[PDB]
Amino acid sequence: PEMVRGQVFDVGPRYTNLSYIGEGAYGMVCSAYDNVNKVRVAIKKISPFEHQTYCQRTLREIKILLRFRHENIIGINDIIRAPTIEQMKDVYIVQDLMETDLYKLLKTQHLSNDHICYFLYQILRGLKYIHSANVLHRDLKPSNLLLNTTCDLKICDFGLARVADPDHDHTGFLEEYVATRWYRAPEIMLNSKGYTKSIDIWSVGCILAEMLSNRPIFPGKHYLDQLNHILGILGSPSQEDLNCIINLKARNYLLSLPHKNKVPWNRLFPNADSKALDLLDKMLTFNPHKRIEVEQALAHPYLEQYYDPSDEPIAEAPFKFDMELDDLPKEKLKELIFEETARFQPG
Amino acid sequence: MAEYGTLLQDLTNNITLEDLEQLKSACKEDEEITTGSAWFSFLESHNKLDKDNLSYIEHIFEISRRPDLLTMVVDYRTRVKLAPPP
Ligand SMILES: Nc1ncnc2c1ncn2[C@@H]1O[C@H](COP(=O)(O)OP(=O)(O)O)[C@@H](O)[C@H]1O
Repeated sequence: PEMVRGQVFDVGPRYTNLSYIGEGAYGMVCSAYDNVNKVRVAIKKISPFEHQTYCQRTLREIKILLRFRHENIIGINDIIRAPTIEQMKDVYIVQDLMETDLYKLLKTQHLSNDHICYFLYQILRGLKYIHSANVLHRDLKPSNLLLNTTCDLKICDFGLARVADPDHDHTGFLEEYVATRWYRAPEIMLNSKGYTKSIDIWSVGCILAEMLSNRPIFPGKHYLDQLNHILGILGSPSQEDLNCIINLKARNYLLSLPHKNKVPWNRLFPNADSKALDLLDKMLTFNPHKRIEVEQALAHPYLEQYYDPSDEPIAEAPFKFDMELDDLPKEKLKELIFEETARFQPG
Repeated sequence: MAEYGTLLQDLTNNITLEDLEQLKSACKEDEEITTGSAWFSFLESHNKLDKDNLSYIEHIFEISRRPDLLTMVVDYRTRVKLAPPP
């Protein structure tokens, strides 16, 4: 069994010459030579199916990624797993090998306005599709946006994605796998339900601000600190801003905090494009109902030169089918994983 | 030692029977029959709560979206090569 860095990486006779890329959210990531397509691919190993929420994380990542066909979303090219369900202790996902991600990129380059614009467009172009499928990503961040030097962007990792349902009660599955909350919408952070598509717009807003200045906008270290960071820039919430908060014990907490003034965007991003900030201001609106929606963002004057509604495709297989209702026996999820992955076996 | 008890009470005075339900749901994978201060002494006797072990309640107060609770824990822990686009 071909193995990388002391770990078993059984990627069959098809995928050979493995190279350790890095440690990911599911486990080890490798590059491999695909002997059928004559190219190097990326392979993610996803292992122990002994924890329920991890099986959840895996099914979402598979099911969603496997029924999406979009230029700006990474696709699954192959899945390797044991022929029998009892033997399936791990699952290998095979994707397009991408040169870098936006986290690594902002870590090295300072981006030109032109580059930012195109990247933002692609994020939103890919998002319009995600949303039209009735899907919430919930984990939009630089490290989840894969590039290669041609400037092609692909949104990745749908393990935390849920079907858009404001009536869904929050379970902490979100914070079980993502502790950093720099890109978390304020209402996610203090409500417990009512999360809408606009949580994803907020994240993109955070990603935009981070492309303009390379520093993250709200880099809070802890829970209460993250809230403080948001009000530190956005200013203390307005009369009706507060009305977005269903959790009265949270609403009172925000009110108990000392007054903070709004920091004008041009004072925070001295030499950023004026069209870029007007868009940002709408993406980083505390009030999730006032906050700009994806389709409207693409139509913003800042993306003037890329906006083409005929080349911005919507989902054909939307998650109306499946409210999805996971959070059930783990042995059943493993079966659903075995099922979803079955269309890649010798048959 | 005894000041941890002072702000165990502070937390118990701020957990209504209904908040208690939202708090035990947040302790998902980790028996139903508990009521208020019985929750703390359950956590304590399962090594999830000490004078020095606050990790878990700090976490549960976040998942339950209770900054008012967590703020009391914090406060009495501080005392104690790119190609051009088209
Ligand atoms: N398609 C890909 N091609 C090349 N490298 C990738 C690809 N996808 C992910 N990686 C790399 O694998 C590692 C982790 O994978 P992943 O878990 O999806 O990132 P994250 O931890 O932010 O969810 C990172 O170093 C990431 O850049």
